[PDB]
Amino acid sequence: DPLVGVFLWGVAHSINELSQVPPPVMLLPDDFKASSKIKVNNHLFHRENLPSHFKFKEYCPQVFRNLRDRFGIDDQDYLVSLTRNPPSESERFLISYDRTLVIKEVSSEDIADMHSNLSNYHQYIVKCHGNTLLPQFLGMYRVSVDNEDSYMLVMRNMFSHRLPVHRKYDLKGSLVSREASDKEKVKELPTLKDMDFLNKNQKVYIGEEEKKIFLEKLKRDVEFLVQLKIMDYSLLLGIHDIIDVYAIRSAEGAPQKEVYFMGLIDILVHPEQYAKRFLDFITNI
Amino acid sequence: DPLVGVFLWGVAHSINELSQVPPPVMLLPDDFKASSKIKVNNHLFHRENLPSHFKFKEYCPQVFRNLRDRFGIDDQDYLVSLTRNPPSESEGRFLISYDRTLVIKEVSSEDIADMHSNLSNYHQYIVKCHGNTLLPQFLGMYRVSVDNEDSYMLVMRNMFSHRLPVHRKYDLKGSLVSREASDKEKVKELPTLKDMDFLNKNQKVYIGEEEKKIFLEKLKRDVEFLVQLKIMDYSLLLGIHDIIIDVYAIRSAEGAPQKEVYFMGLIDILTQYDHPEQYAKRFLDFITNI
Ligand SMILES: Cc1cc2c(Nc3ccc(S(C)(=O)=O)cc3)ncnc2s1
Ligand SMILES: Cc1cc2c(Nc3ccc(S(C)(=O)=O)cc3)ncnc2s1
Repeated sequence: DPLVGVFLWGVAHSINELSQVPPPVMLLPDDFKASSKIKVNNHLFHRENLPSHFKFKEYCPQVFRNLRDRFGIDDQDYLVSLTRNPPSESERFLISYDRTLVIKEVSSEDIADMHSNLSNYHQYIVKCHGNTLLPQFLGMYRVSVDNEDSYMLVMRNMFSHRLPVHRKYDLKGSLVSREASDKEKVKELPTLKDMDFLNKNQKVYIGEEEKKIFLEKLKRDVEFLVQLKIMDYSLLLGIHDIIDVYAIRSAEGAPQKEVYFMGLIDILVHPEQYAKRFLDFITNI
Repeated sequence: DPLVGVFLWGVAHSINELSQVPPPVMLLPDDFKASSKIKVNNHLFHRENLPSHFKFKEYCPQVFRNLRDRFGIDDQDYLVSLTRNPPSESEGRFLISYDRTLVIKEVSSEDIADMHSNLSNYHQYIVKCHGNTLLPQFLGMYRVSVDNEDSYMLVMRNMFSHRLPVHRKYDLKGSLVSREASDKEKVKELPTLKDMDFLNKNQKVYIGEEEKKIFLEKLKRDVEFLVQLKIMDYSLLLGIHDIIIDVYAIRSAEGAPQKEVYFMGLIDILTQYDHPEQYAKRFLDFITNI
């Protein structure tokens, strides 16, 4: 795919360009308004695994470099995860070969919304020291191949780098409890919803100590989302039946040995009401 | 200087891009029509050691990569020579690599257009003589772009020494009209002296018949090649190191009254018709008489 090639080329280019820039002791407000653009035009030269004409744009390289550092990701390991071996594809979504990272395509409007809140997000990551249930935004890019702009967003993978997820839920806490379609339920790993969760009498057995840490994190993250006037997010719930930042192991007493994976996902009826109902639903899980 | 920074950035970029491309078993005619262009536009980023806006163009990367190989220069050593340490600035726009193995000369857009028409003829010639020539060794051709100027840069193997300092310098043409270095020129540390200066100083090159035969055979072919391309107005660069690898160096003969190392190459080979046979014969009559 031309896009993945340009994307991998671009990540290698931007990290190498960053390798020359010393990291600043502080991010200035203009670093949130910053971008790096490269336009390649090869005439009769490279026609192999990479197109002759393309553009690549990295948004706020200083901001995302610092966010990576806060999330404990070295710039070199980030590059290796993304480029040493090709990423695998899902249904537009990719996972790094090592399963540590995830690359999601987003729209131009999603990028515009992400810019308005990038400073508020950075300030929040500083305050909670990278310890959050929110997506860890690691890179934001625009790849251009044959009059087609694709906006790519790199995030830490919420699911395991080794353990396979056996059951998947998208929890919202909506008053009208949504259900996965007939078409969805025939897949190997369907994304089940609230009504599916309730109908299956599913419970998460993690123990009061881990639950307290989880609920405190969630409450702040959701309060932060409400302050940004954000709604329609979900709790991604992954269950593994018997390096992982979002993983919580089954309590010693649990009737089933499981590893749960939980994070906030569609963060791009008013916000206050969304949150209370959201938090009421996953507190009862 | 923004230009040197963009140039060094670009050389590092193009060599790394070349490091991914397997070298072809043969150069196709399109490789002589080829180029690599990169346009950078950084907004509210960098601002230290490099410009926010710039363009870099490498002409015929496959042709110049192969020419380097023929001249026995590995792509990695070429990159190190040019970028590990900054090049020193001489006079024109002319730079020398830190290690003194390479030389970078600014040229004009017309010079580049002339160089393209003859790049295939030059490559064919280098193949025939196995990189053993008195001509400049063209290693890279680039166009560096900044806010108010487009600069065409040409990398060549340095004709002078990488260790030994040149004590006397000549630009020999064999011109019917007397060529002499000006008053202003002669007050410099290393003036470029000309034909009349050479003759007035009763200058001689003491090399020995064996080395002279190799030199004159090389020169005759190179000049025949230049004439075939309708080229004239070239010069023989003569460098003399007075005694207390260099490709163009020839040491003094055992019999010589002075121990010296001479450095000789063909240099202003970009001029054409707008007569070459007459130029060549007049020129060769002059340099054989040394
Ligand atoms: C199964 C998995 C999904 C997933 C995921 N999804 C996701 C994150 C953020 C957003 S956004 C840009 O709208 O905030 C949207 C989707 N992110 C990390 N790991 C995993 S694993
Ligand atoms: C003192 C020195 C000059 C010099 C030199 N000059 C030069 C070569 C080629 C041309 S061109 C593009 O018109 O062919 C013009 C000038 N080239 C290599 N080493 C040295 S050392």
